[PDB]
Amino acid sequence: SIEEQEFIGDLIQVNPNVKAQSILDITSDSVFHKTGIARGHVLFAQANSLCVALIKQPTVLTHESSIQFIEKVKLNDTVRAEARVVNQTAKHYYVEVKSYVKHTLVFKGNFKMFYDKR
Amino acid sequence: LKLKKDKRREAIRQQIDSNPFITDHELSDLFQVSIQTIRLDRTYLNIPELRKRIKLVAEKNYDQISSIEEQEFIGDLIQVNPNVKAQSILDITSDSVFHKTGIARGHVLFAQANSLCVALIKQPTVLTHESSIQFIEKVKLNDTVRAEARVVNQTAKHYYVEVKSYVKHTLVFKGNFKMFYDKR
Amino acid sequence: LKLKKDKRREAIRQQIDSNPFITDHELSDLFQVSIQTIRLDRTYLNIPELRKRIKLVAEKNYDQISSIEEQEFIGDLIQVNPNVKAQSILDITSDSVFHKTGIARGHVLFAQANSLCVALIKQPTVLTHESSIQFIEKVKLNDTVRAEARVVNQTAKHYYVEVKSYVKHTLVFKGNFKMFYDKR
Amino acid sequence: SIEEQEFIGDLIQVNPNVKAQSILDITSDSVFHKTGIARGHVLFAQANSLCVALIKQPTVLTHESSIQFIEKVKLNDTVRAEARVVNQTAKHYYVEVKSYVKHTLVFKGNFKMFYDKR
Ligand SMILES: [Cl-]
Ligand SMILES: [Cl-]
Ligand SMILES: [Cl-]
Ligand SMILES: [Cl-]
Ligand SMILES: [Cl-]
Ligand SMILES: [Cl-]
Ligand SMILES: [Cl-]
Ligand SMILES: [Cl-]
Ligand SMILES: [Cl-]
Ligand SMILES: [Cl-]
Ligand SMILES: [Cl-]
Ligand SMILES: [Cl-]
Ligand SMILES: [Cl-]
Ligand SMILES: [Cl-]
Ligand SMILES: [Cl-]
Ligand SMILES: [Cl-]
Ligand SMILES: [Cl-]
Ligand SMILES: [Cl-]
Repeated sequence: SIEEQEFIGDLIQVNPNVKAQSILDITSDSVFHKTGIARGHVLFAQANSLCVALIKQPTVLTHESSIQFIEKVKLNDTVRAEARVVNQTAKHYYVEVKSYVKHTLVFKGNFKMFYDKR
Repeated sequence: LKLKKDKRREAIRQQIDSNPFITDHELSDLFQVSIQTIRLDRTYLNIPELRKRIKLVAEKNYDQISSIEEQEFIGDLIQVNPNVKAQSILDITSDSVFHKTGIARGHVLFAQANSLCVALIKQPTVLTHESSIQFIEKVKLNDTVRAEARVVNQTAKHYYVEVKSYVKHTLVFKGNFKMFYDKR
Repeated sequence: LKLKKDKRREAIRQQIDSNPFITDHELSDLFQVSIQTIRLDRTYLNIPELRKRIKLVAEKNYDQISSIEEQEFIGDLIQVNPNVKAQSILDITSDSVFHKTGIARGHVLFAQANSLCVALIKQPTVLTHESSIQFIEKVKLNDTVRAEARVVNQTAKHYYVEVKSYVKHTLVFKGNFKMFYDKR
Repeated sequence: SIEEQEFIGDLIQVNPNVKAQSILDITSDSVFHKTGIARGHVLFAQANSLCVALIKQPTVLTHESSIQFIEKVKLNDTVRAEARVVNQTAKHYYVEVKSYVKHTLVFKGNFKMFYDKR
């Protein structure tokens, strides 16, 4: 169940502290059974868990985010999430994630992530 | 001076009929008896513990909705008026938090909020198009987050939903949701 | 793009079934149509104006209680769970206020609060023994004060009730009530 | 109806700005019909409207009050309320009211009244 998972998807390319990509197969757990359509929060968890993974800081907490679910994702798609750090301050990393199915943008998020060295 | 047993028990049944989510502790303070007394009173009355009562209230709610089912729904659906407003609670357990700090991961609260909005809308097809969210306070291991969803606009193609999430009385999460829908 | 008439009307009926106290203005903002449209929709649906809907909801409530009757009750009793919690609203009119300032007299809000506590408790005999009250903000001509009463303790002889009163979302009045009761 | 009345009872003695007494007959409007017992708020309105009456200030607003309903008042009683000013500051008058039926105390209130010269 999505809320009980740490990192969602498989990491396939990572450049620590800079950018990363993960892939996620869309199985029947991730969709509504009558339509076959992925649940927004599965794609969100992939994007947000990717940001947390790539940021090399002891603690990383999501402060804010804006997301668009641009296309319907379907049972049996593979969603490639591509994350990159746009800016970094003393307190935040600003991270953009664009997720694809083959070559069509299906999801875009902006993440404002808090961090600290504890 | 304190209530006779039979009067106290009638009064417990009434409290619970009116607020199923009232705790043993709160009942205890209400009647100025021990938690033990409240527990023994529940046993006599066949009133299940709080967590069982929540799952029972929620079962009734899953029948009122259509966009999502119990198996997929994140948290327990405690209150629903389809197309108008809804609430859920989510107990935050060890799998939802970082090991060192005990803080809930970002996607946990979003997952509660998004499924609440999906559940809220009773149309053949429903899905989130856009969302905007803020994490207002750290949520912690063993907290219960109560999410409140309400419809604020409805167009031909979208429901705009506003979500506020609480731990006790503190606001911890806030989100706007643009819900796409279609009757086909 | 906006809802077809028949869809809008279904959606109005649902909004009102779920919150009888929703205003034409609020319905208007919800569906992004004019107040005129909402009014004409109510007429088509035979939904009475807000104030009529309040008196109707309240009639049902007077049957649930026993300590007080409609004729004596100050305000309209909008929500009641006997021995647990209740709410009323009171429209503040010219007779309740000073001429120069338009401020509600002290005893008006106390009168709403006291009858709410009396109404709340469902015992043969009920009366206030003690009360402690604060007037937190000036209440004004043509405001609606919403009073919220809840039971916080029950002994063999008393219900302790806590009252909070609001104008929109501002707290304006606060009171503790020690209610005597007896079953004879 | 009590909330639609300005001054409750008849004034029978007044010493402006200092102390006053009023009497109130308890008719069937002021009681619950099944018990015959006066409503707390009728006695409160008598006490509080008496304070407001006796204070000689352009505006007088009740800020706080503590009251005790010491005896049951009954249909056909006359309640004599006796009010007096205990203290006065630049912003408040502190007023005590004790109300009687014949010679038995049936009600006691303390009132903290705000005032201003507008
Ligand atoms: Cl780096
Ligand atoms: Cl979704
Ligand atoms: Cl930067
Ligand atoms: Cl793109
Ligand atoms: Cl008893
Ligand atoms: Cl409990
Ligand atoms: Cl005990
Ligand atoms: Cl439990
Ligand atoms: Cl908690
Ligand atoms: Cl439509
Ligand atoms: Cl209205
Ligand atoms: Cl219009
Ligand atoms: Cl109206
Ligand atoms: Cl108002
Ligand atoms: Cl003087
Ligand atoms: Cl009373
Ligand atoms: Cl003085
Ligand atoms: Cl005395």
